[PDB]
Amino acid sequence: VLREEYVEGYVVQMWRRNPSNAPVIEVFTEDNLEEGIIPEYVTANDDTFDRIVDAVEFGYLEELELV
Amino acid sequence: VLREEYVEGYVVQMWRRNPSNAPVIEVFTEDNLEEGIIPEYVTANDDTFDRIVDAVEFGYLEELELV
Amino acid sequence: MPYIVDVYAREVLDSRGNPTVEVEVYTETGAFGRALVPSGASTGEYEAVELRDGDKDRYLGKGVLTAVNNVNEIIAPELLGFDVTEQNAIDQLLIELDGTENKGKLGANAILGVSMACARAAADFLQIPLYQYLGGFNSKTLPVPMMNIVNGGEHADNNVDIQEFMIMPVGAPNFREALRMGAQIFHSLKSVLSAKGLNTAVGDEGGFAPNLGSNEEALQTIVEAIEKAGFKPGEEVKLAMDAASSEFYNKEDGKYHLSGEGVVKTSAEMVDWYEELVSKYPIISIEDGLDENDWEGHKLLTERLGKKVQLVGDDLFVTNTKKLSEGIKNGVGNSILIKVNQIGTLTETFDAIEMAKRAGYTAVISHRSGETEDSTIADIAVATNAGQIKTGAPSRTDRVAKYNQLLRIEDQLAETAQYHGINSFYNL
Amino acid sequence: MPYIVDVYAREVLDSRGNPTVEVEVYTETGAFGRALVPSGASTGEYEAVELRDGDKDRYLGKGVLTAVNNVNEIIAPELLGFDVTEQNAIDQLLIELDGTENKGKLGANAILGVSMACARAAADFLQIPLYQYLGGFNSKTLPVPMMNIVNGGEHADNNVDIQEFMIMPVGAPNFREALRMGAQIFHSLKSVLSAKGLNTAVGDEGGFAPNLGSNEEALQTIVEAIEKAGFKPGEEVKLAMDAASSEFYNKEDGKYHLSGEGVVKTSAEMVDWYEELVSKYPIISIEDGLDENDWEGHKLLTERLGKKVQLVGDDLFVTNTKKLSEGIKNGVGNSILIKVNQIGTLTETFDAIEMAKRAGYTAVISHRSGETEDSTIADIAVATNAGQIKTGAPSRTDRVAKYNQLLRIEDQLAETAQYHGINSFYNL
Ligand SMILES: [Mg+2]
Ligand SMILES: [Mg+2]
Repeated sequence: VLREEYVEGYVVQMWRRNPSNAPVIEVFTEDNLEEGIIPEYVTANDDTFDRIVDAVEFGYLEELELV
Repeated sequence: VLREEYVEGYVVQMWRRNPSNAPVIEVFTEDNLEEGIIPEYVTANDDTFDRIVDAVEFGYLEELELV
Repeated sequence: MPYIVDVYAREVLDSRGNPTVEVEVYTETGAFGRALVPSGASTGEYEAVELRDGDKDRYLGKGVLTAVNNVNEIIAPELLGFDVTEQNAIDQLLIELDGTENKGKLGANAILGVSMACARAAADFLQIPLYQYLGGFNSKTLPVPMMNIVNGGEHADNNVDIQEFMIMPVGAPNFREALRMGAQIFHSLKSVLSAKGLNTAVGDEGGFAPNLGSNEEALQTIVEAIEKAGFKPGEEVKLAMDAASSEFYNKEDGKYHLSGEGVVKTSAEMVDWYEELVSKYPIISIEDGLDENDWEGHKLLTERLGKKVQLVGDDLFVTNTKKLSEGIKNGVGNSILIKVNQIGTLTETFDAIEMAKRAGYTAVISHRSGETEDSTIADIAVATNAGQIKTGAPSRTDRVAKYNQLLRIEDQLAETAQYHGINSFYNL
Repeated sequence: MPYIVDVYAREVLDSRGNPTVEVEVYTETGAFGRALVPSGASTGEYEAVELRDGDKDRYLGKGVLTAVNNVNEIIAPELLGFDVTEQNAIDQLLIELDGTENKGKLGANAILGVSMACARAAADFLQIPLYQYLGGFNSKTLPVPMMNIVNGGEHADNNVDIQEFMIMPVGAPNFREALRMGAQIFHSLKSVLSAKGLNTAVGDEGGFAPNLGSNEEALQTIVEAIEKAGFKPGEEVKLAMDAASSEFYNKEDGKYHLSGEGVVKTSAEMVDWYEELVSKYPIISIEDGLDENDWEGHKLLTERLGKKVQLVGDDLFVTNTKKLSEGIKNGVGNSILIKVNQIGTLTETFDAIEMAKRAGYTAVISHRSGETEDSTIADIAVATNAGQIKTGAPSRTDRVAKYNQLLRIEDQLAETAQYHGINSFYNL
């Protein structure tokens, strides 16, 4: 895994690299740590990851309701 | 009777005097010439009668719907 | 659940014997709407024109076949299976079926009939009154009736140059007293005109048409009748005018030919005449005081008087999504003139009232001088908080249908019904 | 048929653990309403005050017993057997039970909870959405969110004298893009502030609170973040301010003490400072620019800038049937500030918006800086066509409840939903 990065009501867990493979970013809630939502990134860099973190704060992704 | 005075859709028929008695003004429609509506006058003079005539024209009495 | 299954228009006769078109809308659950297609005039070019047969051999140009076939064979196959409580989608679908700007493909009367039948059916389905379907819960303020009293100019044979004089009872507590006051003022004026020895027959729009000598004689006679009725003018009963200055405007030289007074006034003397009439008589509204091609004088008039006299303008704010927003920008006049059966649907009416509420103007519900009516305009005048309705009609059985429809709203709003009164003159 | 049988308030806990009061209204047929009683601040004296226990030992003065007993033992026995689809009669009955002017007998929070539960039950009974029960059929125009971004003054420890800076995305096609734009501007500003090496923690109303040096540094940083996010300032993203000039106004001498810049400005130099800030940065709205006891300077400000910058004023138009109509007459400011949980019922809200639409003003839905919320304000902001809502909240789980409630309206108005954009600035 890479950069768990606990946020308020969610976790934004980029996966393990699954060697020789591009990692993916998924947004889980507190329970149900195996479902995953793809937030429609383009590259999954560190800057894209920080964009998704600062988008889970302030409460608007286009992909999840974010209660 | 006294001053039948046909108006558009109604008749405003002051009664006969029914001797030694004050006459009354009633508003009938075209049919049903025996029902009568009292338009709440105060004296039933000729001027009051003309007021009721010019109130049936322009279409507002307080006593009848006046279709 | 309330899907439309049948849209169907037919031909019926009025009290005058003229053919009128009647649009009906059925549902699945049994809800039912019914509206009358207007059969009026098509003045103007920058607005939505009304379409008849134009056959002078068939009721002087009020034919019904081209108005009923457009409903039964074009509009009706596009409205099956559609939900009836969605008014905005229907009003967009009808304009997309029309295609042009001035509604000249289906007529601006065949669209309005369907777009009010599909709004009287939805108010029957939800079991709420129509003035609350259109306007919310806080729609409780009945308008001020503008009641035509003395005609002149084109409508009669007399030396009165102003077309229509109106009275506006603003000192009444509720609408029913405001109607009773006018009912007594008409009797007092008939008494005064019979004392002078004139003709007291009812003219065109409900007012009289005597043989007078000048505009000042008419404004003396009306104020004398208001005083003899028992009311105080300027505090309880105002006045208004419809000048119709386009009728005596000579285009080739740009001078106004007052045929009544026999005096040719230029465009700077008319405003000096209107100041004298406002200073002597309690006029609160002037309609079409100068021609719409007299900008050098109209810009003068809208600032010499525009802070204490309402100045409406019809072709200055002619009903279109582009042309009505043109005279707003330069700021001429301080009130516009909503004409429903020249404007199209019920969505464009409530947008054109809102765009006038934003820019500080004042809506006045009105109608072209020869159209019939319907009775849904009395619900649009309550639901939009328009403030002034113009209760004139070409026949008595339409005028009384206006009066009874505005009185059967106050009887539902029993402990709640407001009334404007003098609070409609906020920009003065 | 839908008669009220049970009005009942209880005590529940929020996400913060504070006690909140929750009003429920039952019917006979099974319709159901539910609204939250606010627990905010009681600033002002000429408006409706909110009533708590005031016990500092019980949540710093937010007690619930005197707010729930007034609902369960006074308001509830007067609302049995009453029809629930009659909102105006209920809003008159509650004011007659109150008796006083500032709502100080029952509290202005216990009346608002009942008067929104009895309007969420009627929208459940008729099976129409709540933004159409309150506003008609032509209520389809979502407001422009005013989103607090940088705090200063009292809310933080920095040399920024203006209290709140806001952004207003007006160049977006619909509401969802207008929210996404702000979601990206916050990330860009956090990137810029982390590049400068400041604190990027979320402050009070949702904005940041860094350690800045002047007002000009904050207005440079926000515009730089808007440019780095990819948007053009002045065309798509405006700004706003909440000056809160009452906090640095010294009353004894009448001079403004800008503690951030260390310069004491008089009442004629503040307007010269605001002209410079409008000329350099795309400010479109200024809130409380001068104190409400500075008429000689406030009358200057409302004509030096009042034709190209919106100027709202809260205590200048403090929420009452007499005092809000006082500042209208002399004509100071060109926008008022509707605060719902300080104004009482839902009838007085829609009258106070209408009296501002008449006099050319512009309504801005707002709230006192410490109240909680409810989620019915997002339906009042659509049903009245208010135009600007202020989506701030003391906690995130109330802010997101504002956002989701305004996004679940656009998803019902799918092919129909408008958006103001720049068309809300009609008087500029
Ligand atoms: Mg502001
Ligand atoms: Mg505020």
